[PDB]
Amino acid sequence: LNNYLHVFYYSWYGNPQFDGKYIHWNHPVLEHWDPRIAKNYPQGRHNPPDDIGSSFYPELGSYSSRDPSVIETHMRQMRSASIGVLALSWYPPDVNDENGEPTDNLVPTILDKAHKYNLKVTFHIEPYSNRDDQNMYKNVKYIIDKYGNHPAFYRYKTKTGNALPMFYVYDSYITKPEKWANLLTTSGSRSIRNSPYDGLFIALLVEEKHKYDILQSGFDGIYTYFATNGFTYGSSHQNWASLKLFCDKYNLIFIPSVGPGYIDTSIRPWNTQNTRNRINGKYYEIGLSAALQTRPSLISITSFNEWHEGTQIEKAVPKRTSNTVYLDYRPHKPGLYLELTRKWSEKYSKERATYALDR
Ligand SMILES: OC[C@H]1CNC[C@@H](O[C@H]2O[C@H](CO)[C@@H](O)[C@H](O)[C@H]2O)[C@@H]1O
Ligand SMILES: [Mg+2]
Repeated sequence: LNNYLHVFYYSWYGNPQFDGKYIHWNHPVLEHWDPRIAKNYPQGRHNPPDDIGSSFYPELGSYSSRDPSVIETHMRQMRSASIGVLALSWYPPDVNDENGEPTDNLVPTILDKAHKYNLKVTFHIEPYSNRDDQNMYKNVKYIIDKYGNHPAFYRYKTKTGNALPMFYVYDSYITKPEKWANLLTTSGSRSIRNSPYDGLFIALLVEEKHKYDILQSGFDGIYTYFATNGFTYGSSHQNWASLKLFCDKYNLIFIPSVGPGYIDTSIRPWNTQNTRNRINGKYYEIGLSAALQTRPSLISITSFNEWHEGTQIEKAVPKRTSNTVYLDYRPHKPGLYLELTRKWSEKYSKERATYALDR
């Protein structure tokens, strides 16, 4: 199991039988800012199980994230990909993404099932409304108190024998560096540094200039998230050498995010510019190759199951309806991306075993 390979995991899917209603599979078509443009594209909620908010179709169907057999299947697939860690998309209790329901209540179950398969769970902190240094303090404290003692709780284990929680902070750049500094510099007014609630906070870098904001904020690392090559400075693998150099100079953990492709036009039908064909696995292999070449401390995978954005490595199957041919992994198997991940994970694990100064 590669504990240096993390995958972004989503637990926001629901269906009538486990949740009382569809959740996320019935995603609305997101309106283009200009309504003159939006009126020429599809509108309304998708109607599962045959019409879902994805360009692909899952082997598990329009599944529920709180179905314990669904959680087991996922853990199996990640383990067989030899991914050691899932970075769980997280909103505070009673809070949710704008298209979903609360998910914190499911964390205990996900941890238990992760333990069953010797996987670890870290936290991908989403941009909840009014998120700032003060409530981040409370949420970090909450996460660590509530889940820190579970044996599947992820800690980056340094060779010195210390073990640090990790937090990926999505759209971290929305909050000012001076506000982050309160929480993440040693002498910040509400510093968690050197406290029992200390950890490794990874910031999202979009634009090159965010490098400098990230330093000022006191983050421990950077990740790039987006699966589309060319969409941002960070998501363009041609810039990963430079980010790596920068991170080395400033003692930051560089965590490139690699995806198998991208397509979100079932919910953002205006966003065809960012669509990337999977090329039967070659897009993913180029991404993985590009990441390995930088010799990174960790690699993140976008994503296990972000089905809306077509970045999932979860098993997908052919499906055709009266008006739709879903994308799929033909001519390969539903497990193609799991198998390609296992291949490159083993490469990474071997090569990473020769990075160390002590050899
Ligand atoms: O986890 C970080 C990031 C990944 N991309 C999707 C982001 O959520 C947003 O978009 C999805 C659809 O792709 C919506 O369902 C969510 O409501 C929205 O917040 C997510 O934050
Ligand atoms: Mg060091």
